[PDB]
Amino acid sequence: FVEDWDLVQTLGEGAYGEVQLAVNRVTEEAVAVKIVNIKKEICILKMLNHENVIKFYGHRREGNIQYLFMELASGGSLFDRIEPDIGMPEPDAQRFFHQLMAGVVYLHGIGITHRDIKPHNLLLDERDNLKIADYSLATVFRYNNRERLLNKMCGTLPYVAPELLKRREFHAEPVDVWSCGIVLTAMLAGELPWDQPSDSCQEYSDWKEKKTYLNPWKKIDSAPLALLHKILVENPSARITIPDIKKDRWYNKPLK
Ligand SMILES: Cn1c(NCc2ccccc2F)c(C#N)c2c(N)ncnc21
Repeated sequence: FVEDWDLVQTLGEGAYGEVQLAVNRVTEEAVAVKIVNIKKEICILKMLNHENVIKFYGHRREGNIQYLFMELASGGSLFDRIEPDIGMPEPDAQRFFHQLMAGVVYLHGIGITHRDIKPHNLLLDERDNLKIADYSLATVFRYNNRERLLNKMCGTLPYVAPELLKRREFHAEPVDVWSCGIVLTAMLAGELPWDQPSDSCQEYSDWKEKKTYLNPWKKIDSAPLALLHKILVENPSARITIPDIKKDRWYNKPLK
């Protein structure tokens, strides 16, 4: 197989391309290889250098098929650690949310929006450290210290922020904060609050009308629910920013 590496087993079968575990036969060094505006993805990946972000190793073409060498995460995905209808222990949820925020802070710091944060894209290494993966929807929202608004609609409807359904153009960062809130709900409740944040979705209307006696909100302790109250605000300008999330009571609660 490709140069020094053997493509042993498949780990992803998506609409982009597939992801294989590449064990080098020499050193035994094991990595992840993805097989295939992919020029766009590559140079975003070369930018990435943070412990809560999938490290890029390098690219290789073979006529028709491109090969992306990235840090392996042998722990699978966060999705796999969420029990349906239950979620996970609140302390594990807090640790993952800490690592997730660190990751999103980094990306935003280098002027990058991921645009498709959800548990399927949050992989774990062997010591259960979270890594933000899949920069195939990722784009630059800040360059030479000037922000550009987004207008491409993308991501996954249950994770997606309301402004993306309604506004012609919108700020990148509140969109990623929003989806982080949906991920936090899923970790604490083991279900997603709504199919879409649209005025035509009952469960979303129920949330705007603060009916937290309904699921999934009633499975969630008052401390994190208060943070979810600040994160899932429909007006992107009133929605909490990451610096202010970092000051939240539950974010700063000791748990084991
Ligand atoms: C299982 N697995 C991946 N799945 C691909 C994938 C799944 C979902 C969304 C996007 C996407 F690309 C990886 C990747 N990237 C991956 C990895 N880097 N290290 C270990 N295991 C991995």
